[PDB]
Amino acid sequence: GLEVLFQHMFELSDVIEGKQFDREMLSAIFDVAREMEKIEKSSSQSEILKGYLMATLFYEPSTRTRLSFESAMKRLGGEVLTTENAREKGETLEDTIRTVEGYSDIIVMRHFESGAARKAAATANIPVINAGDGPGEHPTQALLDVYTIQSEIGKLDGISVALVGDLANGRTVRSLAYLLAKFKDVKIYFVSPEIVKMKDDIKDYLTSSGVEWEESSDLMEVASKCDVVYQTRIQRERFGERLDLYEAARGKFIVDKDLLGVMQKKAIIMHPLPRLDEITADVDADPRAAYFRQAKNGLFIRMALLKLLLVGW
Amino acid sequence: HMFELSDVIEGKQFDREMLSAIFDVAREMEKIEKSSSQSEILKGYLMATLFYEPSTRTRLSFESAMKRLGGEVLTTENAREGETLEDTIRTVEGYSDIIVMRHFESGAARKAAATANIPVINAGDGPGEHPTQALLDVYTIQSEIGKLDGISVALVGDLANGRTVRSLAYLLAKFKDVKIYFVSPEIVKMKDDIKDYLTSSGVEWEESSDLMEVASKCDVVYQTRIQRERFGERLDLYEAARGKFIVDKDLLGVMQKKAIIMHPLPRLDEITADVDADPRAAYFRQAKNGLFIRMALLKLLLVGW
Amino acid sequence: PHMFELSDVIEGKQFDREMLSAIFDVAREMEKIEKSSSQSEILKGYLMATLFYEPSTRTRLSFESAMKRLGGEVLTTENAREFSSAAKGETLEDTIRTVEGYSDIIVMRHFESGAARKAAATANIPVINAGDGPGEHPTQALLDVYTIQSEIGKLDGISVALVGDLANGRTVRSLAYLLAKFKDVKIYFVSPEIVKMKDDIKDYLTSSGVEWEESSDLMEVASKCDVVYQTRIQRERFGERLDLYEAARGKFIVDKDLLGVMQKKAIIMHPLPRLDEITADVDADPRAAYFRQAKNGLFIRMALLKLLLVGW
Ligand SMILES: O=C(O)C[C@H](NC(=O)CP(=O)(O)O)C(=O)O
Repeated sequence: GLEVLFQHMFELSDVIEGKQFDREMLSAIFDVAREMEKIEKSSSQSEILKGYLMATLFYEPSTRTRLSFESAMKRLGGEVLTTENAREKGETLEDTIRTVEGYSDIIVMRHFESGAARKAAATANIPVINAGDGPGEHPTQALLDVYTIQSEIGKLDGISVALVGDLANGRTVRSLAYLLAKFKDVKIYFVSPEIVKMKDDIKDYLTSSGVEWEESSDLMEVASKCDVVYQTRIQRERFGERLDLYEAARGKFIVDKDLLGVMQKKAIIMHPLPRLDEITADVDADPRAAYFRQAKNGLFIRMALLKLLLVGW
Repeated sequence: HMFELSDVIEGKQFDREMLSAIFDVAREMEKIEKSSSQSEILKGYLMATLFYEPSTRTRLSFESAMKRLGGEVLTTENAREGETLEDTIRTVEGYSDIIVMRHFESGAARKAAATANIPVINAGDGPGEHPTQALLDVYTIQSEIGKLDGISVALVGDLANGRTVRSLAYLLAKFKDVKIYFVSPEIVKMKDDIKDYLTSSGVEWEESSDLMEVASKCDVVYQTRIQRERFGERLDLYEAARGKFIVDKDLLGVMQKKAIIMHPLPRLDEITADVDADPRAAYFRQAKNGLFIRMALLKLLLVGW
Repeated sequence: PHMFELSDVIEGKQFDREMLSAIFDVAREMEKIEKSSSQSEILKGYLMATLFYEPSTRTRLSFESAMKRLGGEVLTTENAREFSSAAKGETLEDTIRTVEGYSDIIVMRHFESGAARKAAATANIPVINAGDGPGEHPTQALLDVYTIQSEIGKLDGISVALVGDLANGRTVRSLAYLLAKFKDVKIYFVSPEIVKMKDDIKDYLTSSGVEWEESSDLMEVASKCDVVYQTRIQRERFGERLDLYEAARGKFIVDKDLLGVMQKKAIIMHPLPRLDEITADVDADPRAAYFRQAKNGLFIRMALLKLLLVGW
């Protein structure tokens, strides 16, 4: 047990939550994801994960998320046991995990209830990847978001990112803010109506981490100063019975051609998806519309994590 | 050289010479499928199946075809699970090399092809078209009757909503001296867009309500299911359209010895079970042929001629 | 090398003692394959179609994993009732006849008993019954017997308690049926009175050389058995009498106190899923064998796929 360094397993046994990652780990995972890009663009079929089986358990169905993981597995030469609709007499999640783990080498689970992923990881003796834990953690979304910024902008230190939309309740913007705080000289703009502003826990965490942040309800002003505009929807229900606030916000938190008109030439638009009319279809025609390149980057990040969890470094 | 089509969406995309060449490739794919050795033609390629409506033959034949050629498959049997179709397609194309989609809306497959930079195959777009059914149907006719020029074909059943017979009519129009009979309840007669296309193409067609007479004169009797899911809330019209045109032993008794019965499947009551024993009952051979035709299309779209 | 004597795996009565023992030996070979670092290619080139008219993630994945661990491939239908063309009204026979055009073996779980026999008669390729509504589930019975052999070390001379709804339980009836092919077996029947084991099984056991005993005292029985085989009380079997379901439900529980009276090397089995009839505490005991049991289903199902497609 004395062998060290080159004389190796991934330090994570499961991928469950953002707080598992530090800056050095992110940088190394992103290095692996760049290698996975090279593999996926090659004409030659990879055999890195030949002989390994992934079981997907989508209790909350997600065609996009599931296919990204299943594609990642097959692009590496692994195979897949698919369950696109795992929601179905007496079965705890723990009993399903303890059965399915006998049939597979890795489990990818998306659930509709927060807390499921931690329970599955604690139960399983094979690696678990959380593919979305109800409205809670979605760690590979956060990883692919940061990777996309690094790819598109060329750096993570010193950038300005606008987080737009349902900041109070949105796991994607909260988790992205959490990981960005691991880099240096980051400035975050929180753009939203007051009723869905970012909660104090993330604000206090950013301040404690030395991250500059600013709240604004003026998307046109913020977007002109940012490298990244990261958009999410504010659903009508989040205004509750306050129709006056819904009407005051109408048309004010949309990414449209006019917004792109004030943005820098090398800035980007991101969106974790699914996207509705909070990004207009016209925006898609702009090279700065990065949300489908972002989704593609999920393939490379998920390839990297499957490789690391199954065969290590 | 590369395949002249970038997508397989509409029956009108195919010309006569292309059809004959595809049929040759299908016969080569039958040799692969019967062989003991595992093909690697499509090694490294991934197909995404996106099925928004139920399917047995179309989805499984495409998936089997891909695997028999050495490619692999990402399956979605329940894609209705919202975002636009264009968002779904631009996402899924990042994960795959070809998309096979059955959608519930007519026109969806052409929208998908216009958005995607990888080949799209229309596995059925609402009551619109079903081009690979039409391809395997014409391949089956050629295989069973030995000719396409000069044949007489009866299209029977729910023609209005039948994406199968709509695409098949487009392909039959590429051959010479074809006669098509339309036999249906009035409720579900063939739509005017198909009628107008055949008339403009110079294809002789005739509506009749006398299936015994029509069947006695045809090389092919192509029966269809009354398309319940397309009737919406008009379940009155659905039940009224059923039971009027049945392929049974008495109908086979007036048909020529060299004629065939086809059906894209599934059938409910409209072909009786005792027809299956007749050598002219071709609908299970027809379904098997879809494997070879879909192998041919995957090969052509991904690696060319 | 020779052909497997079965063309399909449909029902327990297809199996005799010699066949069971031979399949269990193959299953041990499959365990060695599954533990190996090398991908098997025994079933390279073969295709399985799964047709789960009654969705069952655990059962379906066990079969699909078995196929892929042997190097074969799979055409999946997770919910054939809703997403195959059965949803358009297609008969089972037409579905099976069609699907064999794309595949080499069909694994089907249906909601209606009699479906598996119909599929086998229609198909000219092997069919495996993965659960025939309330009827036969033959690979569950096979993996159950295999698990006993593996955990206890023998099948001759064992004592097994079958606990739960014995009257209608396909798993306990089918397990009793196969255990009777071995020698000097004793079976204890523990159940609420309303769902006692029916006379057809009792008479078969008596005439097959199996001693059996009814008891309502699980604590007494469990101290004398190699195997306590627990099942879930199912609401549907009580019709329009929820009150009778609730009365039956909590009467026979495998809990820490029951484990405390069991023998040192006895085991607890359960076909799954379970509700509360095995308490969570029990999972911590090495004698809790129901997850090893589920894993053994992989090896048994690998063995059957191999035998049906490439023989002995
Ligand atoms: O459904 C029909 O009746 C005809 C046609 N049938 C098929 O394509 C066969 P399947 O639905 O099994 O793929 C269709 O339009 O979907």
